[PDB]
Amino acid sequence: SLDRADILYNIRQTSRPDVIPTQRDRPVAVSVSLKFINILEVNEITNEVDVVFWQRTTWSDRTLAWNSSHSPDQVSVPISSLWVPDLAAYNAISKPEVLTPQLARVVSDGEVLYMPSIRQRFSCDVSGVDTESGATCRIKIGSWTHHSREISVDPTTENSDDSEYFSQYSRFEILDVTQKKNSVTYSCCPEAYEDVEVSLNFRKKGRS
Amino acid sequence: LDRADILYNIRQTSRPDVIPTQRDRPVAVSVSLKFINILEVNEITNEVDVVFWQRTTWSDRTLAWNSSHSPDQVSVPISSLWVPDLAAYNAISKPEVLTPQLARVVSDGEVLYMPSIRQRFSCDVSGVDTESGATCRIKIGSWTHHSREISVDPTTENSDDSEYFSQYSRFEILDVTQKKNSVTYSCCPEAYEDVEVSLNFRKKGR
Amino acid sequence: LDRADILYNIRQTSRPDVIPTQRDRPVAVSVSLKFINILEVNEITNEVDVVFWQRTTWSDRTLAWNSSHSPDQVSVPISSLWVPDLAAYNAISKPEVLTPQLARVVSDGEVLYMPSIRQRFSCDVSGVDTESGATCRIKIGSWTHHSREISVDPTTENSDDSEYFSQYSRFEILDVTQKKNSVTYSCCPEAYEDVEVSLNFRKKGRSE
Amino acid sequence: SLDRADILYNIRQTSRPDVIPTQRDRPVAVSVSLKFINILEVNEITNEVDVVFWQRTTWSDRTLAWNSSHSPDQVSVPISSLWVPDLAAYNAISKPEVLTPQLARVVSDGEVLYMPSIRQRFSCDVSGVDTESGATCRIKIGSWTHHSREISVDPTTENSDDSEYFSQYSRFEILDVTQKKNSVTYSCCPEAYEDVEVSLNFRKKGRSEI
Amino acid sequence: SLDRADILYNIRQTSRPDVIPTQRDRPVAVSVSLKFINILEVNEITNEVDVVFWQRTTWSDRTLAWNSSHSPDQVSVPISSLWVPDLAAYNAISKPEVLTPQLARVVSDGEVLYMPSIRQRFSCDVSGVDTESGATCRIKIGSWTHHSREISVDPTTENSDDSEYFSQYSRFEILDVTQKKNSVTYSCCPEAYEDVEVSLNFRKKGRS
Ligand SMILES: *[C@@H]1O[C@H](CO)[C@@H](O)[C@H](O)[C@H]1NC(C)=O
Ligand SMILES: *[C@@H]1O[C@H](CO)[C@@H](O)[C@H](O)[C@H]1NC(C)=O
Ligand SMILES: *[C@@H]1O[C@H](CO)[C@@H](O)[C@H](O)[C@H]1NC(C)=O
Ligand SMILES: CN/C(=N\[N+](=O)[O-])NC[C@@H]1CCOC1
Ligand SMILES: CN/C(=N\[N+](=O)[O-])NC[C@@H]1CCOC1
Ligand SMILES: CN/C(=N\[N+](=O)[O-])NC[C@@H]1CCOC1
Ligand SMILES: CN/C(=N\[N+](=O)[O-])NC[C@@H]1CCOC1
Ligand SMILES: CN/C(=N\[N+](=O)[O-])NC[C@@H]1CCOC1
Repeated sequence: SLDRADILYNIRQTSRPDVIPTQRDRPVAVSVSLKFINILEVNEITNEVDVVFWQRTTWSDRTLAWNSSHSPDQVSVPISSLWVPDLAAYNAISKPEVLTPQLARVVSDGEVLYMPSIRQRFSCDVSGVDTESGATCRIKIGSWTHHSREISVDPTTENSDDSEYFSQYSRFEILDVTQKKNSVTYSCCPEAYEDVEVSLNFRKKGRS
Repeated sequence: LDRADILYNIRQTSRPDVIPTQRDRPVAVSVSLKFINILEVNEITNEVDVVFWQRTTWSDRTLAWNSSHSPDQVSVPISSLWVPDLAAYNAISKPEVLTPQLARVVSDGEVLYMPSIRQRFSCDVSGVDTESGATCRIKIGSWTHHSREISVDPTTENSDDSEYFSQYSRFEILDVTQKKNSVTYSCCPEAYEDVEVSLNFRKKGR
Repeated sequence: LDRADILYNIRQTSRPDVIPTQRDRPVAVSVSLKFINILEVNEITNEVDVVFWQRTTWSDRTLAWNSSHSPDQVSVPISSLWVPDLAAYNAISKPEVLTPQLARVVSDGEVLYMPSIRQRFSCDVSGVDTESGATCRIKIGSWTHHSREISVDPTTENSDDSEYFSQYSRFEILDVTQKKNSVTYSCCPEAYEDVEVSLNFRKKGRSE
Repeated sequence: SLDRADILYNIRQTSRPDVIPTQRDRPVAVSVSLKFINILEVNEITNEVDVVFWQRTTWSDRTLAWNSSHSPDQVSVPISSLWVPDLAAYNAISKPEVLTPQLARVVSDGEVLYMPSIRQRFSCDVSGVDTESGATCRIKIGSWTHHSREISVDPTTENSDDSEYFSQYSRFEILDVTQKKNSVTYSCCPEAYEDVEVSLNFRKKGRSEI
Repeated sequence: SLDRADILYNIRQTSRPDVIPTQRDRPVAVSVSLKFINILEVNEITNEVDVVFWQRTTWSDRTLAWNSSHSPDQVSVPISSLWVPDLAAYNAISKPEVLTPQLARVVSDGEVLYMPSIRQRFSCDVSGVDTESGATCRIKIGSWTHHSREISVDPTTENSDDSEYFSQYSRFEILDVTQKKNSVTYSCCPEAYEDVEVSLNFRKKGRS
């Protein structure tokens, strides 16, 4: 009968926080999905928005796996004990303020789930925020230092309901969210960095 | 035993990253907010900036010692202890802990952590300037531990969350009610227990 | 013996996380604020932003060394020492410590810690612009140690008040009075000793 | 049979973050190049600008080298494991806010690439920002403590589009960027500190009108 | 023969960051000199200024010394590896924001040079800032915990241009800077703390 302590100790002994856990020469498949919680500050003049979102991050490290028939199937682990993908929002203009305890969930099969609530300010299109059509703010998120052969990022294919966890008390409302995959290259070099482009279509609530 | 020995033993047997479940039962965390001040309120953005003592209580029996011929209680830095990963679900700033980050550990293994916190929330501020006042609901629960691992309960002390509130604030508290809740997410089957603190307050005067 | 030996010995025998109670008696902490500046005052919100030296004095006999043929006093980083967990009960910001975080330790084990602090409080600012001025009450005591473990006493040596106060502030100090108190909470039986500092101040250069 | 694990372990064992990796007694050649991403806040009165830029930093540390015949030729490494040039913007008036994960890329030969996205406020000439000619804000960046014999700084010859990665959503636009080398000495002492002077010619966007 | 690595290793082994490096029982001679780079914000009413300056700090630690006939005569060292004087600006109302890499320069003889660029806000006389004569803002800087017998502070009097490194783009200009030695004592106690008093004579540009 394994206990939570044994599970953590095993993770510590095999997990290498600064070493990407590539199997063979294949990329690590990171799933990335934003659930928007609040839109706090919007500036149509500067084209800047301040947003709060849960950044659901999923990937696999099979070296962490254990046998969970007669033991817990999942444990909470501080991210300092784990390798974590070096995700960056490419159009952010502030560092991400992580609001929640920095713990990830590891499952007996080796799936890791890290989902911090983040508050961050972005440069994006705020034109039309006070119209019926609303504004569309595009947020690009991907690895900062790992190219397509080392990390691939994919939008999760979950749920669908956009305003599901969104504050009813915000001054804004969400019309639609669409998450699509992209791939930026830099003229310096031949490698491609995969990203997810989250399109946030929102507008001021108005009237009453 | 000397207080040094007690602390050394706590260090050596405490596991800050390991939830101290007895058997297969959840850890019973008691959570109670005592509001001290309301600093900033915005009826338009529905945001409040509040200061509150977050009284947090739970058991870790591995910490226990024999306190017949020794002190029954010590102050311990939380970095030496497992601490529940509580989050305010509708907070829009990180909690600014104002006070020394020490908890109190009793010889039986009861822990009491009560930081003074300043934090900004998204909640209903409509009616803050009326007789009825506004009702701001703050939900607080574990971020990563579900109902089988952590349960949160509003302390059986159902006394005044007032009585500690600044007389010098521009606002007044009408009522505070602390209730248990249990949220689930459509992705998954697990439930996260929370306490929902309903703060009914209003601006002082006309 | 030299300053290096003194520090090494302090490290070996000092226990920063162990309150140095002699017998079962409380540690007698002396607490005294010298106000240096009043920066910002708000009659509407009842908030003040102040800078003050928080003179803190206590005894830790475990620190003691000889000092016939060695220095009688050293500057020691507070991380090497037990330090009382003082908190201002009506503060609304964390104390911003402006000065190097060193205490002074004497060979007998007397400790003097005196950081310059900038901190914001919730207190009575009514009447700040009158002849009588406002009286802002600041309560400071241990956060986790009750009356049997820590006692706090005002050292009121003496009543000079404006002695170190900035001549360049827009406010002036009329009087400071430091008195002892003892708060209890209805949940629980323990009493927490505090010092209540009454700051009587007013805007300079009034009409009457 | 760990591979990237072995690489990192070996870097830890032989890397000295506090030791400048001079080959012989020659200076370390640090290449420094800004790509401007955003201009956030501009004040013609105070002569202050708030800018976001990628600071492409390149140098050689042969102590990091490994043999990559039967292993990966490149890894991402946290900068705390590496010596990193002590670059400062001389006319900055805020600390650099690093926005991106603090990882550098190390190649098996010991070439290092560190490229943080930085947000920082500067004191520079903002006069004329609202004219056709725009303002020219000069940002000076060099080692803080290493003189010309220990660190040399060279502007890369990217020589490309200036507005290439610049936000279309900024209120400002870039007219031209020119990166040139300089070399300042102080009256106290005989040593010279090499820097790069980045001249940002920008202006408020026109009209939107018709 | 010996290399930068050896030099640093030796510094680590023999340096004691928390131990003042007094030779015999004589004070450590700290030289302190401000070069003003910018004046960012001034408030005539509150008597507050926000300034940026290089704080050139010089002292001797002979325990650090090495050979250097067949090796480098100087190295850059992180200050966390060194003892550093606990200097404080006595009339500061913000903590010093250090803008530059926190490295000092150590010479083979044991001379240390630490020169951080600092941005800090002070309480000083801003009266007359908008006149031809300008204001004179006095900044006092000295040890916080080490008295005259342990640390002495002396102005480097390098007879130079004051506005040499000062921003041409500031709204203010410097008329004169004068650095003189002083010595504060407190009524509680007999010990004297040596300081340097930096007198910044400056004024708003233009408007005439
Ligand atoms: C510890 O406590 C138990 C429980 O009452 C008691 O029986 C035992 O004698 C104690 N042991 C000592 C003296 O440490
Ligand atoms: C300390 O100093 C006293 C001074 O007289 C001396 O008697 C003693 O032997 C010294 N050594 C100890 C025990 O600290
Ligand atoms: C430094 O080392 C060299 C070794 O070649 C020696 O000749 C020299 O005298 C040394 N310096 C001193 C003064 O010890
Ligand atoms: C709060 N939301 C949640 N799932 N969801 O929204 O789909 N799971 C809890 C996460 C488990 C690990 O970090 C938090
Ligand atoms: C964003 N630009 C990029 N390359 N470039 O511009 O030439 N690479 C990402 C960097 C690779 C190493 O650190 C981050
Ligand atoms: C100051 N308040 C106090 N009790 N109370 O408020 O009910 N006790 C100290 C707290 C309990 C242990 O951590 C801090
Ligand atoms: C800026 N001034 C400078 N020299 N000077 O002023 O004479 N050197 C850089 C310093 C070298 C040691 O720490 C920083
Ligand atoms: C500045 N004021 C002072 N005494 N006083 O004001 O009564 N002592 C310096 C202290 C020595 C230990 O920490 C600072």
